[PDB]
Amino acid sequence: VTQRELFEFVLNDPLLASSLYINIALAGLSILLFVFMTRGLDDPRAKLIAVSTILVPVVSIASYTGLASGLTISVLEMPAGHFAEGSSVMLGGEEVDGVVTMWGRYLTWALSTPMILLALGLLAGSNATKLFTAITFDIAMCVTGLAAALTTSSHLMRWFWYAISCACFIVVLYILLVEWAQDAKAAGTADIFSTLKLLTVVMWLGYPIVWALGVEGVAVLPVGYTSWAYSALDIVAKYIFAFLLLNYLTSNEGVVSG
Amino acid sequence: VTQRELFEFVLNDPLLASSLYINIALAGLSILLFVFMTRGLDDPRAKLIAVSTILVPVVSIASYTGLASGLTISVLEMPAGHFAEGSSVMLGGEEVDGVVTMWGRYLTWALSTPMILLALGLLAGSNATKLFTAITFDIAMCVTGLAAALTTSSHLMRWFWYAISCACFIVVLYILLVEWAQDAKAAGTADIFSTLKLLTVVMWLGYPIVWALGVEGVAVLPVGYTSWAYSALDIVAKYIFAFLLLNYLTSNEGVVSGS
Amino acid sequence: VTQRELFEFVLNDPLLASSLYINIALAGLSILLFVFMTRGLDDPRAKLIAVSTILVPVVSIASYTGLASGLTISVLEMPAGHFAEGSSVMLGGEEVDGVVTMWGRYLTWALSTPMILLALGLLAGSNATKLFTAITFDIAMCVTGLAAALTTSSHLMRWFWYAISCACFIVVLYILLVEWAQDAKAAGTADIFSTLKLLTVVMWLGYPIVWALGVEGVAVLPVGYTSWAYSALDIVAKYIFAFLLLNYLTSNEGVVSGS
Ligand SMILES: CC(/C=C/C=C(C)/C=C/C=C(C)/C=C/[C@H](CCC(C)(C)O)C(C)(C)O)=C\C=C\C=C(C)\C=C\C=C(C)\C=C\C=C(C)\C=C\[C@H](CCC(C)(C)O)C(C)(C)O
Ligand SMILES: CC(/C=C/C=C(C)/C=C/C=C(C)/C=C/[C@H](CCC(C)(C)O)C(C)(C)O)=C\C=C\C=C(C)\C=C\C=C(C)\C=C\C=C(C)\C=C\[C@H](CCC(C)(C)O)C(C)(C)O
Ligand SMILES: CC(/C=C/C=C(C)/C=C/C=C(C)/C=C/[C@H](CCC(C)(C)O)C(C)(C)O)=C\C=C\C=C(C)\C=C\C=C(C)\C=C\C=C(C)\C=C\[C@H](CCC(C)(C)O)C(C)(C)O
Ligand SMILES: *C/C=C(C)/C=C/C=C(C)/C=C/C1=C(C)CCCC1(C)C
Ligand SMILES: *C/C=C(C)/C=C/C=C(C)/C=C/C1=C(C)CCCC1(C)C
Ligand SMILES: *C/C=C(C)/C=C/C=C(C)/C=C/C1=C(C)CCCC1(C)C
Ligand SMILES: [Cl-]
Ligand SMILES: [Cl-]
Ligand SMILES: [Cl-]
Ligand SMILES: [Cl-]
Ligand SMILES: [Cl-]
Ligand SMILES: [Cl-]
Repeated sequence: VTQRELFEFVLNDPLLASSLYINIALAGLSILLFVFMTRGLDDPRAKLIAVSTILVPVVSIASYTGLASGLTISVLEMPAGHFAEGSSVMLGGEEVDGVVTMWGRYLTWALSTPMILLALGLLAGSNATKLFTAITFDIAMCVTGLAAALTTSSHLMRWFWYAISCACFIVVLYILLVEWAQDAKAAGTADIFSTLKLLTVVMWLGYPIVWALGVEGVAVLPVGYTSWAYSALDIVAKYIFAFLLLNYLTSNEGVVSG
Repeated sequence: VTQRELFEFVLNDPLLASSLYINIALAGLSILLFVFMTRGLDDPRAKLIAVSTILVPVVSIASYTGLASGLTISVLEMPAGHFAEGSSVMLGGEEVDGVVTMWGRYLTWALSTPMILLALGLLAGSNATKLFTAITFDIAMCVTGLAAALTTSSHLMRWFWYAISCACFIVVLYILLVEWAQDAKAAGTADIFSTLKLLTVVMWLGYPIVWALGVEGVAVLPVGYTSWAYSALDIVAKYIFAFLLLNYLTSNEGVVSGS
Repeated sequence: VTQRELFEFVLNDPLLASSLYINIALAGLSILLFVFMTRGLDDPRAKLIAVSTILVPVVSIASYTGLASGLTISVLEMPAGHFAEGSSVMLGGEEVDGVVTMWGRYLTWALSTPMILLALGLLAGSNATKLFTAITFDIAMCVTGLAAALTTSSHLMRWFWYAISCACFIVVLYILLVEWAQDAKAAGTADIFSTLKLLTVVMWLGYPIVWALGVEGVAVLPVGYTSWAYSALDIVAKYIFAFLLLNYLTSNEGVVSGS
C-alpha cells in the first residue's frame, strides 16, 4: 500500500477525515491561544510549566498531520484468531487484506503524554524522583502499546504487550492519584490539581478501553468510530486540559513561582 | 517475509527460542522481587536509584518480547565479502536468502544501558557533567552498533560503524573505571561501587566480542549460541547486577540519602 | 531499491560521494582536534560545554556514515504538483522512478542541533526554562522537517509541515537573538556569545533555503548539489563553529566555571 492511498483513504471517508482534520485545526488554534494567554508570564518556573503545556498541542498537531497525510498509518493483517483477521480495507478501486492501523497515535503519545505529566507534576510541586518515575513508565506504556498494535504474528503476544502497558499505566495512575495529590496540598495547588487530576485519570482510562473495542482489539468499533473516540479524548485530555492549566497558571503565577 | 514467519521460526529451534522466552520470565520475576525488596525505601534520592535500577529489567522484558514475537527481527542479506553472505534461512517450507538479524537487542540497549549508568552514577555521587557524558556516549555506542547490524551495502562500512561504537564505549569504560570510582569515595559507596563496577565492565566487554563472533561478524558462532551468549550476559549485567545494587541500597539507605 | 544500489549510486557520482565522504573525515578530524584542545579543562561546567560541543561532530560522523552507506537514504516518489514528480534516478542498472531522498540528514539534526544549543545556552548563562524551550522546539523543528521530506502523499502536506517546522525555528531564533543575547551580558560572555550567536543564526537560515531550493522543495538544485550545500553548511555551522567556541572556552575556563 502507498502513503497516498492511505491519504486518499482518510479523505473519502467523512467520519475518519473529520476526526483528523478537525484536530489539526483545533490543535493549531490551541497553540496560538495558549501563546497569547501566557505572553505576560515573567516567572521562569511558571514559564517552564507553560512551555511544557504548550508542547502538548504542538506534538498533537504534528501527530494528526502524520495521520492525515498517511505518513503514520499502515495496513496490517491480524494474526490467526484475531477478531478482525481476514478483514479487508479497499484503497480506491482496489481491495487489500488487513486493517487500518493508525500507529501514528501511539507513537506520538510517547512525546505528548510525558509533557502533560511534566506540567502536572511541576504544578503539584513534585520532586525529581516522582517526575522521573511517572514520565519513564508513561513512555514505557506508550511504547509497549505501539508494539502491541504493530505485532501481527500472534493474537496472544498482542494482548500480552497490552498487559505490560497496563502495568506501566497503573504506576502513572498511582503517582497521580496518591503521590501528587499530597504534593499539591503542600504546593498550594490542590484546587486546580484535583480538577486536572480527575480529568486526566478519567480521560486517560478511555484510551485503553477504545483500543480494546476498536480494530486493534475485539473490533466492535469501526475505524472511523475508534478514531473519533480518540480525537474526542484528545480534545479534553489535551486541549481543554491545557486551557484550564494555563488559565489557572496566568492567574496564579505567584503561587507556582515557589 | 512476514512477522508471522519469524515468530514461529524462533520455534522449531529450541536453542534460539529458549534464550528468548527464558529471559522474558526471568526479567518479569526480577521485577517482582525488586519491587518488594525496595518497599522500605523512603529517601527520595535512594528512591531514584531504585526506580532507575528497576527500569533495566522493565526494558528487558519488552526487548525479549519484541524479539520473541518477531517484531524486532529481520532477515537481511549480508554484503559481498561478508562471511555470512550467501546464506539462507527458510522460514518454513520455503527458503530465502539472508540471515536472521535480531536488531531488537541493539535498539533496546540504548534504553536499558543508560539506566544502568544512571543508577551507578547516582551511587558514586557523580556530578551532572559526568552523568551527561556517560549517558550520551553510551547511547551513541548502542545506536551505531544498531546501524552496523543494519548496513547491508558494504562489508567495510559495517566494521567502520563497529569501530565508532567502540570509541564511544571507551568513554563509558573510562568514567566507570577512573571517574566514578573516585567519586564513590566522597559518596561513601566505594565498597559497593567497586563491586558493581567490576561486574559491569567485565560483562559489557563481552557484548562486542559476541557480536564479532556471531553471524553479524565473522559468523563462527550460530545465532542460537550468540543469542544465548547475550541472553547469558543480560542475566548478569542486568538482573543479578540490579539485585546487588538494590540489596545494598535497602540495607544502606542512609548512605545515599542526601535528601 | 536495495541499500547496495544506493551505496553504489553515491559512488560513481563524484559530487554526491565527495559531499559525504569528505565530512566523514572532517568530522573525525574535528573530534580528535577538539579532544586535544580541551584536555586541560577541569571545571565541571566548563567541561559540560566542551562535551556538549564535541558531541556535535560525533553525531555528524555517524550521520554521514549513515548517508554514505545508503542506510539512511531512500528513493521516494513525489506527489502530483511537485516540481520533481515523475522523476527518474537510474539506480543500479535500471531506471527507477522517484527522487533520492537523503532523510538521514534531517534525522540526525534532531540529535546534533540540540547540542549546539545546549553549548550556546550554557555559554550565555541561560536558566533551565529557556534551555528546555530552545531544545524542545529545536527537536520539533528537526522532526517535522524529516516528516516533510518523508511525506509523498500530498504536495500541500509537505509545505504545511515545512510551515510547522518554520514556526518551531522562530522560537529557537527568538531565544538566540533576544533571550540569550541579554543573558550573556550578565554571564560575562557577551563578546563571544554575540559572535557565535550570529554565525549560528546566519548558517541555520541556510538550511530551509537549501531545502526549498533542492529536490525536496522546488528542485532547482539536483540531489548532488543539494547535498554539497548541506555539507558546506555543516562545515561552518558545526565544525568551525565548534572550533571557535572551544578556542574561547579553553582560554576562559574561569569565566564560565561557575557551577
Ligand atoms: C489553525 C491551523 C490549521 C488549521 C487547519 C484547517 C482549518 C484545516 C482544514 C481542512 C479541511 C476543511 C479539509 C477538508 C477535506 C478536503 C477539502 C478540499 C477543498 C481539498 O476538497 C474533506 C472535505 C474533509 O474531504 C494551524 C496552526 C498552526 C500553528 C503553529 C504551527 C503554531 C506554532 C507556534 C509556536 C511553536 C509558538 C511557540 C511559542 C512559545 C514556545 C512561547 C514562549 C513563551 C516563553 C518563552 C521563553 C521562556 C523561551 O522566554 C510563553 C510565555 C510560554 O508564551
Ligand atoms: C511476571 C511477568 C511475566 C511472566 C512470564 C512468564 C512466566 C512467561 C512464560 C512463557 C512460557 C512458559 C512460554 C513458552 C513457549 C510457548 C509459546 C506459545 C506462543 C506457543 O504460547 C514454548 C513452549 C517455549 O515454545 C511479568 C511482569 C511484568 C511487569 C511489568 C511490566 C511491571 C511494571 C511495573 C513496575 C516495574 C512497577 C514499578 C514501581 C515503582 C518504580 C514504584 C515506586 C517506589 C517509589 C515511589 C515513588 C517514586 C512513586 O514516590 C519504589 C520504592 C522505587 O518501589
Ligand atoms: C580521522 C577519521 C576518519 C578519516 C576518514 C577518511 C580520511 C576517509 C576517506 C575516504 C575516502 C578517500 C573514500 C574514497 C571513495 C573510494 C576510494 C577507493 C580507493 C577505495 O576506491 C570515493 C573515491 C569517494 O568513491 C576518523 C576519526 C574518528 C574518531 C572517532 C570515532 C573518535 C572518537 C573519540 C571520542 C568519542 C572521544 C571522546 C572523549 C571525551 C568525551 C573526553 C572527555 C574530556 C572530559 C572528561 C569527563 C567529563 C569524562 O570527566 C574532554 C575535556 C571534553 O575532552
Ligand atoms: C494525548 C494523548 C493521550 C492523553 C494518550 C493517552 C494514552 C493512554 C493512557 C494509553 C494507554 C494504553 C494502555 C494502558 C494499554 C495498551 C494500549 C494503550 C496504549 C491504548
Ligand atoms: C542490557 C544490555 C547491556 C548491558 C548491553 C551492553 C552492550 C554493549 C556494551 C555493546 C557494545 C558494542 C560495541 C562496543 C561495538 C559494536 C557492537 C556492539 C553494539 C555489540
Ligand atoms: C548540524 C545541522 C544544522 C545546524 C541544521 C540546521 C537545520 C535547520 C535550521 C533546519 C530548518 C528547517 C526548517 C525551519 C523548515 C523545514 C525544513 C528544515 C528542516 C530544513
Ligand atoms: Cl525564563
Ligand atoms: Cl499526541
Ligand atoms: Cl520520592
Ligand atoms: Cl535490553
Ligand atoms: Cl566534571
Ligand atoms: Cl547531524
